[PDB]
Amino acid sequence: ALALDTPLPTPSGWTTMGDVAVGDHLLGPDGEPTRVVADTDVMLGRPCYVVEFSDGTAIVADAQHQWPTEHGVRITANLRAGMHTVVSPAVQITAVRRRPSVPVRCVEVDNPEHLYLAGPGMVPTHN
Repeated sequence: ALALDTPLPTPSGWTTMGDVAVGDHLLGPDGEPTRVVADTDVMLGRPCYVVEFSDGTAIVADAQHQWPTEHGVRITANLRAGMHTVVSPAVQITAVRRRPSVPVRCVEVDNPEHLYLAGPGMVPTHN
C-alpha cells in the first residue's frame, strides 16, 4: 500500500516501507514503539496516488491504502483536499492526484488503533 521509498520512523531512527520487516518496530499514534506483526510482498501494477499534506510532506500510496480522517477511515481513492489525518494541530491533506504505478507494500502493527507514523512528517496512517 505505500511506495517503497516512503520513510517510516522507528525507535532507533528511520527505515523505509521497502526495508521494514515483521518483528521490527515502527511508531504508533502516540509516538511509542509498535510492533510490525504482518506484511505484504512488494506489489506491482497497483494504481498509485500522491497525497500532499499541509506540513510540506507527501506520501505515495495505492488506491486502497487506508487513512484515519475526521470522517472515519477513508481509502486513498476517496481522500479529498481539506480532510485531516487524525489519531482521536492535525495535519491537513492539501492535494490528492494519480501518479504512475510504483511498487508498494503494506504492514500491520499491533496497537489498538492500528496506526503507524509515515513520511518525514510522521503523519498517522492506518495499517
